Parts: sequence; structure tokens; C-alpha cells
Amino acid sequence: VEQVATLTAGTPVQSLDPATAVDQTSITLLANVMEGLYRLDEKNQPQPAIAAGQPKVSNNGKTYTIVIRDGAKWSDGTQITASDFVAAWQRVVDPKTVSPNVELFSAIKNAKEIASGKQAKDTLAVKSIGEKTLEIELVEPTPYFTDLLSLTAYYPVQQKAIKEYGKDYGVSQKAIVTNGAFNLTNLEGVGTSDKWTISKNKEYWDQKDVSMDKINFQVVKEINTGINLYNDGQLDEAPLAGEYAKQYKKDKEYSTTLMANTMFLEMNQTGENKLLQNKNVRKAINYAIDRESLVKKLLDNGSVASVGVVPKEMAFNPVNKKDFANEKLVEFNKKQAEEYWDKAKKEIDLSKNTSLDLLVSDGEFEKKAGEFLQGQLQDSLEGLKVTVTPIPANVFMERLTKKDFTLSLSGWQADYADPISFLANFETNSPMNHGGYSNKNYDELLKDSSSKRWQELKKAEKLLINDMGVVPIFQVGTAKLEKSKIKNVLMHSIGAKYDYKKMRIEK
Amino acid sequence: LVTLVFV
Ligand SMILES: [Zn+2]
Ligand SMILES: [Zn+2]
Ligand SMILES: [Zn+2]
Ligand SMILES: [Zn+2]
Repeated sequence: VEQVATLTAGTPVQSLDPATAVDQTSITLLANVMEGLYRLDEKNQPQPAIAAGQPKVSNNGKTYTIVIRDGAKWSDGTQITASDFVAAWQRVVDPKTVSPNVELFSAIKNAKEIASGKQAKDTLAVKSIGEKTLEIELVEPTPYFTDLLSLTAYYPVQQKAIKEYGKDYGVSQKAIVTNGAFNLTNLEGVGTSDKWTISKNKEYWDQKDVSMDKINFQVVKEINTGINLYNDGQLDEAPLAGEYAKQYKKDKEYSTTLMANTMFLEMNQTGENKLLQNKNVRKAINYAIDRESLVKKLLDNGSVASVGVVPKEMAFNPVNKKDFANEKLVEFNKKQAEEYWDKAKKEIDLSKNTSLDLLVSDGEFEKKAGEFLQGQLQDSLEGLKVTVTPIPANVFMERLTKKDFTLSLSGWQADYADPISFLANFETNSPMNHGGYSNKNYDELLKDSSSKRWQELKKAEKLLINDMGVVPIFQVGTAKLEKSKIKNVLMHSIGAKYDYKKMRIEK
Repeated sequence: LVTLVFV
């Protein structure tokens, strides 16, 4: 039996650079063609990958010492050094890089002072000792820090490759040097290609565990086509939603898996948009969304209504084991929507503009979700026109970064199992704060390191919802058909979704 | 990480 498969993806690859990759498709690819110090296991816990063991923690929980294993290698056969990591991380925090991942490094001493421009990037409290030892100093004890070290943003990059390619690093398949279970062997255009192939990396330190010779990927935007290909043996998986999920729900090859992933309506609150600057308008939008109808009828695939910004089944209190997301903080209420809208009309000039644009990805169900929301908003906010604008993923990312939007159907999947993975995105000058929400009291609640941290973060979530700085819609369930012959693929509800390292084909 | 697509 040939060890090959063709799997699916939701968008083209957007980045091949750890420093700049922030979307799920790019991150899944990087999790499979590259590797970091730690890699998540089947329980979403960081286990030693390039690192030879868990960190040795000293200095009252603030100093982490990590040893790189003997035989950890780049695809060109050269050793991965501690210095590769030092330079890689300096590169992420360097303001010249303009990395969307800079906030992930905030725990490390001087990362804040580098962000303000008070200090140079060489002050980042990370150093090599010899070629194989890393020492890191944190500002304070940070229980999830080993989890951060498993993220693609913390992956090394090869110093030689970075020196060679400079600003063109990651421009194409030829301008990277990787170190993972697979090599990227076919990818024509970053940002545009609907197909790519990865192949077993024989220079990978743990190549003995890898069975697949190659894995092909195909972007699927139209579910009917994915299913038809799947049934003809032209795809080994097919994504499902709506009527398609309804019909395949009882199939032996069907599964649905709940993700730590909230889809939002992000709202431009910089002042450019006069409607979304008004708090009553934002609250009207929130109350107008019939989340249960969306998930039952439109998605119908194990997705669930949002109860807050933070999704369910992600983070549990160490002391009492309670889910963080244990309060119903948002809920459909048509009459309150109508009333908040009537209140807003008294405060704004409707002559100027009574219209809101909604950006969505141009895939089948993203467009359909946008149209569902359009009808909900138009039905409860009398006189409001909502336009839906489906666009390609690379254009969508750029417009979010530039705040060239009004409303946006976009979401976040937790990178690690703590509420702060979500809540940090709404901090005043966070790169992921696309809407420009700013509440200084929210910012401060996020900094709590006391025995009451859990409670303080919940207060922050409530302040965000009370201001209605972002509208949570639904928590994503991933439904699909998958051929029975596919074995041992690791699927994660947090971080990079798929790990194909130990994948194999049986019968 | 950012999710522009959910199916
Ligand atoms: Zn192994
Ligand atoms: Zn269709
Ligand atoms: Zn149903
Ligand atoms: Zn539960």
C-alpha cells in the first residue's frame, strides 16, 4: 500500500515564515514542514521535540534552561543551534520585522521595552550557552510559557538562510530552509496556489517515525465538489456543513470535532465609521444575531452558539475544574436589538450613511454565513443596509491589517489553553485588534498575576462584552468525511490543527 | 491564530 494521500485546505498558503505566519492554513503547513522546541501531544500538552527535555525552571519560576537534542538538523543536514533560536526570536520582536506575532513574546524580559523602542532587540532576555543550551528569563512566572514554545511563531529559522535571503525569506518554496517531518516539495505561489505537496524529510531527526512518502493538499471552497471528488477517490477527506453535513451525518466516515475557535463580527471603532463608534449600534448588532438558528440550520455540523468571547471546553480552572466559558454573556433578543437601534438613531445622522459593509472569505459557507448575518441585521435594525463583500484570503488579511473594513466575519483559534490567548487580542495596541477597540481598564485586568487571575480575566471578558467591542457569533465545529485507511493523524482543538508526522495508510 | 474560513 502506497503511503500517499490527498487532503484538503480552506485557503491558499499565506506565509512560509514563522515570524509572519498567523493564519490556520500556513500554520498547519509549518507545523508539518518545520518543528520547534516542543510539539503538542494527543492531549494538547507540549512534549520535547527539538528540545531534549522539559525546561529546567529556576529563579523563582522566571529562568528557563533548555537543551537542544543531539542530531536536531536542518533539511540541508546542518545542526540546529541555540544561536538559530536566539536570532529567530530577536527577529520576531524587532519592530523592523513588523511581526503580527510580537505579542506572543511579551512574557520575556525586555520584550516590552523593545516594543516601546526604549531598547534594542539584542536586549531580549534569551541567550545561548555553547551550541546546544538556551537560557530564557521571563518578567514573571508564566504557567503557559512551555505552551508558547510549541507555537510556530517560536520556531527557529536557519541563520545561514536568513543571511542569504534577507527580506525575501519565505517569498517562495525556494527561499526557505525547514527542519520538520516533511519538506515542502511543490508550491507554485504563496498566497495564490490551490495545490501543494510535502514529502518525507530524510534529514529529520525522527524520520524513523514517519511513514508517509508524500501528502498532497487541495483547497476546497465548494463543498459539493469536495464530496464528489471524495466519493470518486480523488480526495481522502472532504469538509462538511449545512445540507451536506445533514446528509452525511450518519456515514461511517463522518466525524465532527469541537474547536477552541470563536468566529466574530469585528467592528471598526477607530472613529472612521460613525455608526460603529456608537455603543448602542454595536449592542443592537449583538442582540440581533440569532446564533441558535445559524448553527442549527446553516452550519448543522457540531458547531455551537457562542456564550462569550472565549470558547467552551478550552480552559478549566485548576482549583475547581470549571470551564472558563460558564456564563451565557451574549444571547439573541430581537426586541432589545430593535430598541437599541431606535436609541442609536436619536444619536446619529442617518442622512449621511445608514449602511455597513461586511467582509467575508469567498468560500461557500463563509459567503452564506455573511448573507445569513446580513438578513438578521437588516431584519432587526430597520433601515440599515448591509452589503456582503466576499474576498480572497490574502486580500482579506491585508485589509484587516490596514483596518480597511467596517464589519468583518473573522475569528481566532486559541494557540494555547488559557483564556488570555483570546483576550490579549483586544488589548489596546495589539496587532490582532483589527477593530481598534480600546479600554484601558480592560488592558489592566489582563495583567493580573494574583490568585484571583481567573476571576480578573472573566471581569475583562465581561467589560469587553458590556462595551460590545467585538460580537461573538459561534464556536467552530470541524465536520468532515475521512477515508478509513487514514491512520494516526493528530487533530488539535488548539494551535496548529493537524499533525501528520505519524500518519500512515492501512488497506 | 486567525481563522478567516471555518468549513
Ligand atoms: Zn519519535
Ligand atoms: Zn454548495
Ligand atoms: Zn441537524
Ligand atoms: Zn463542557
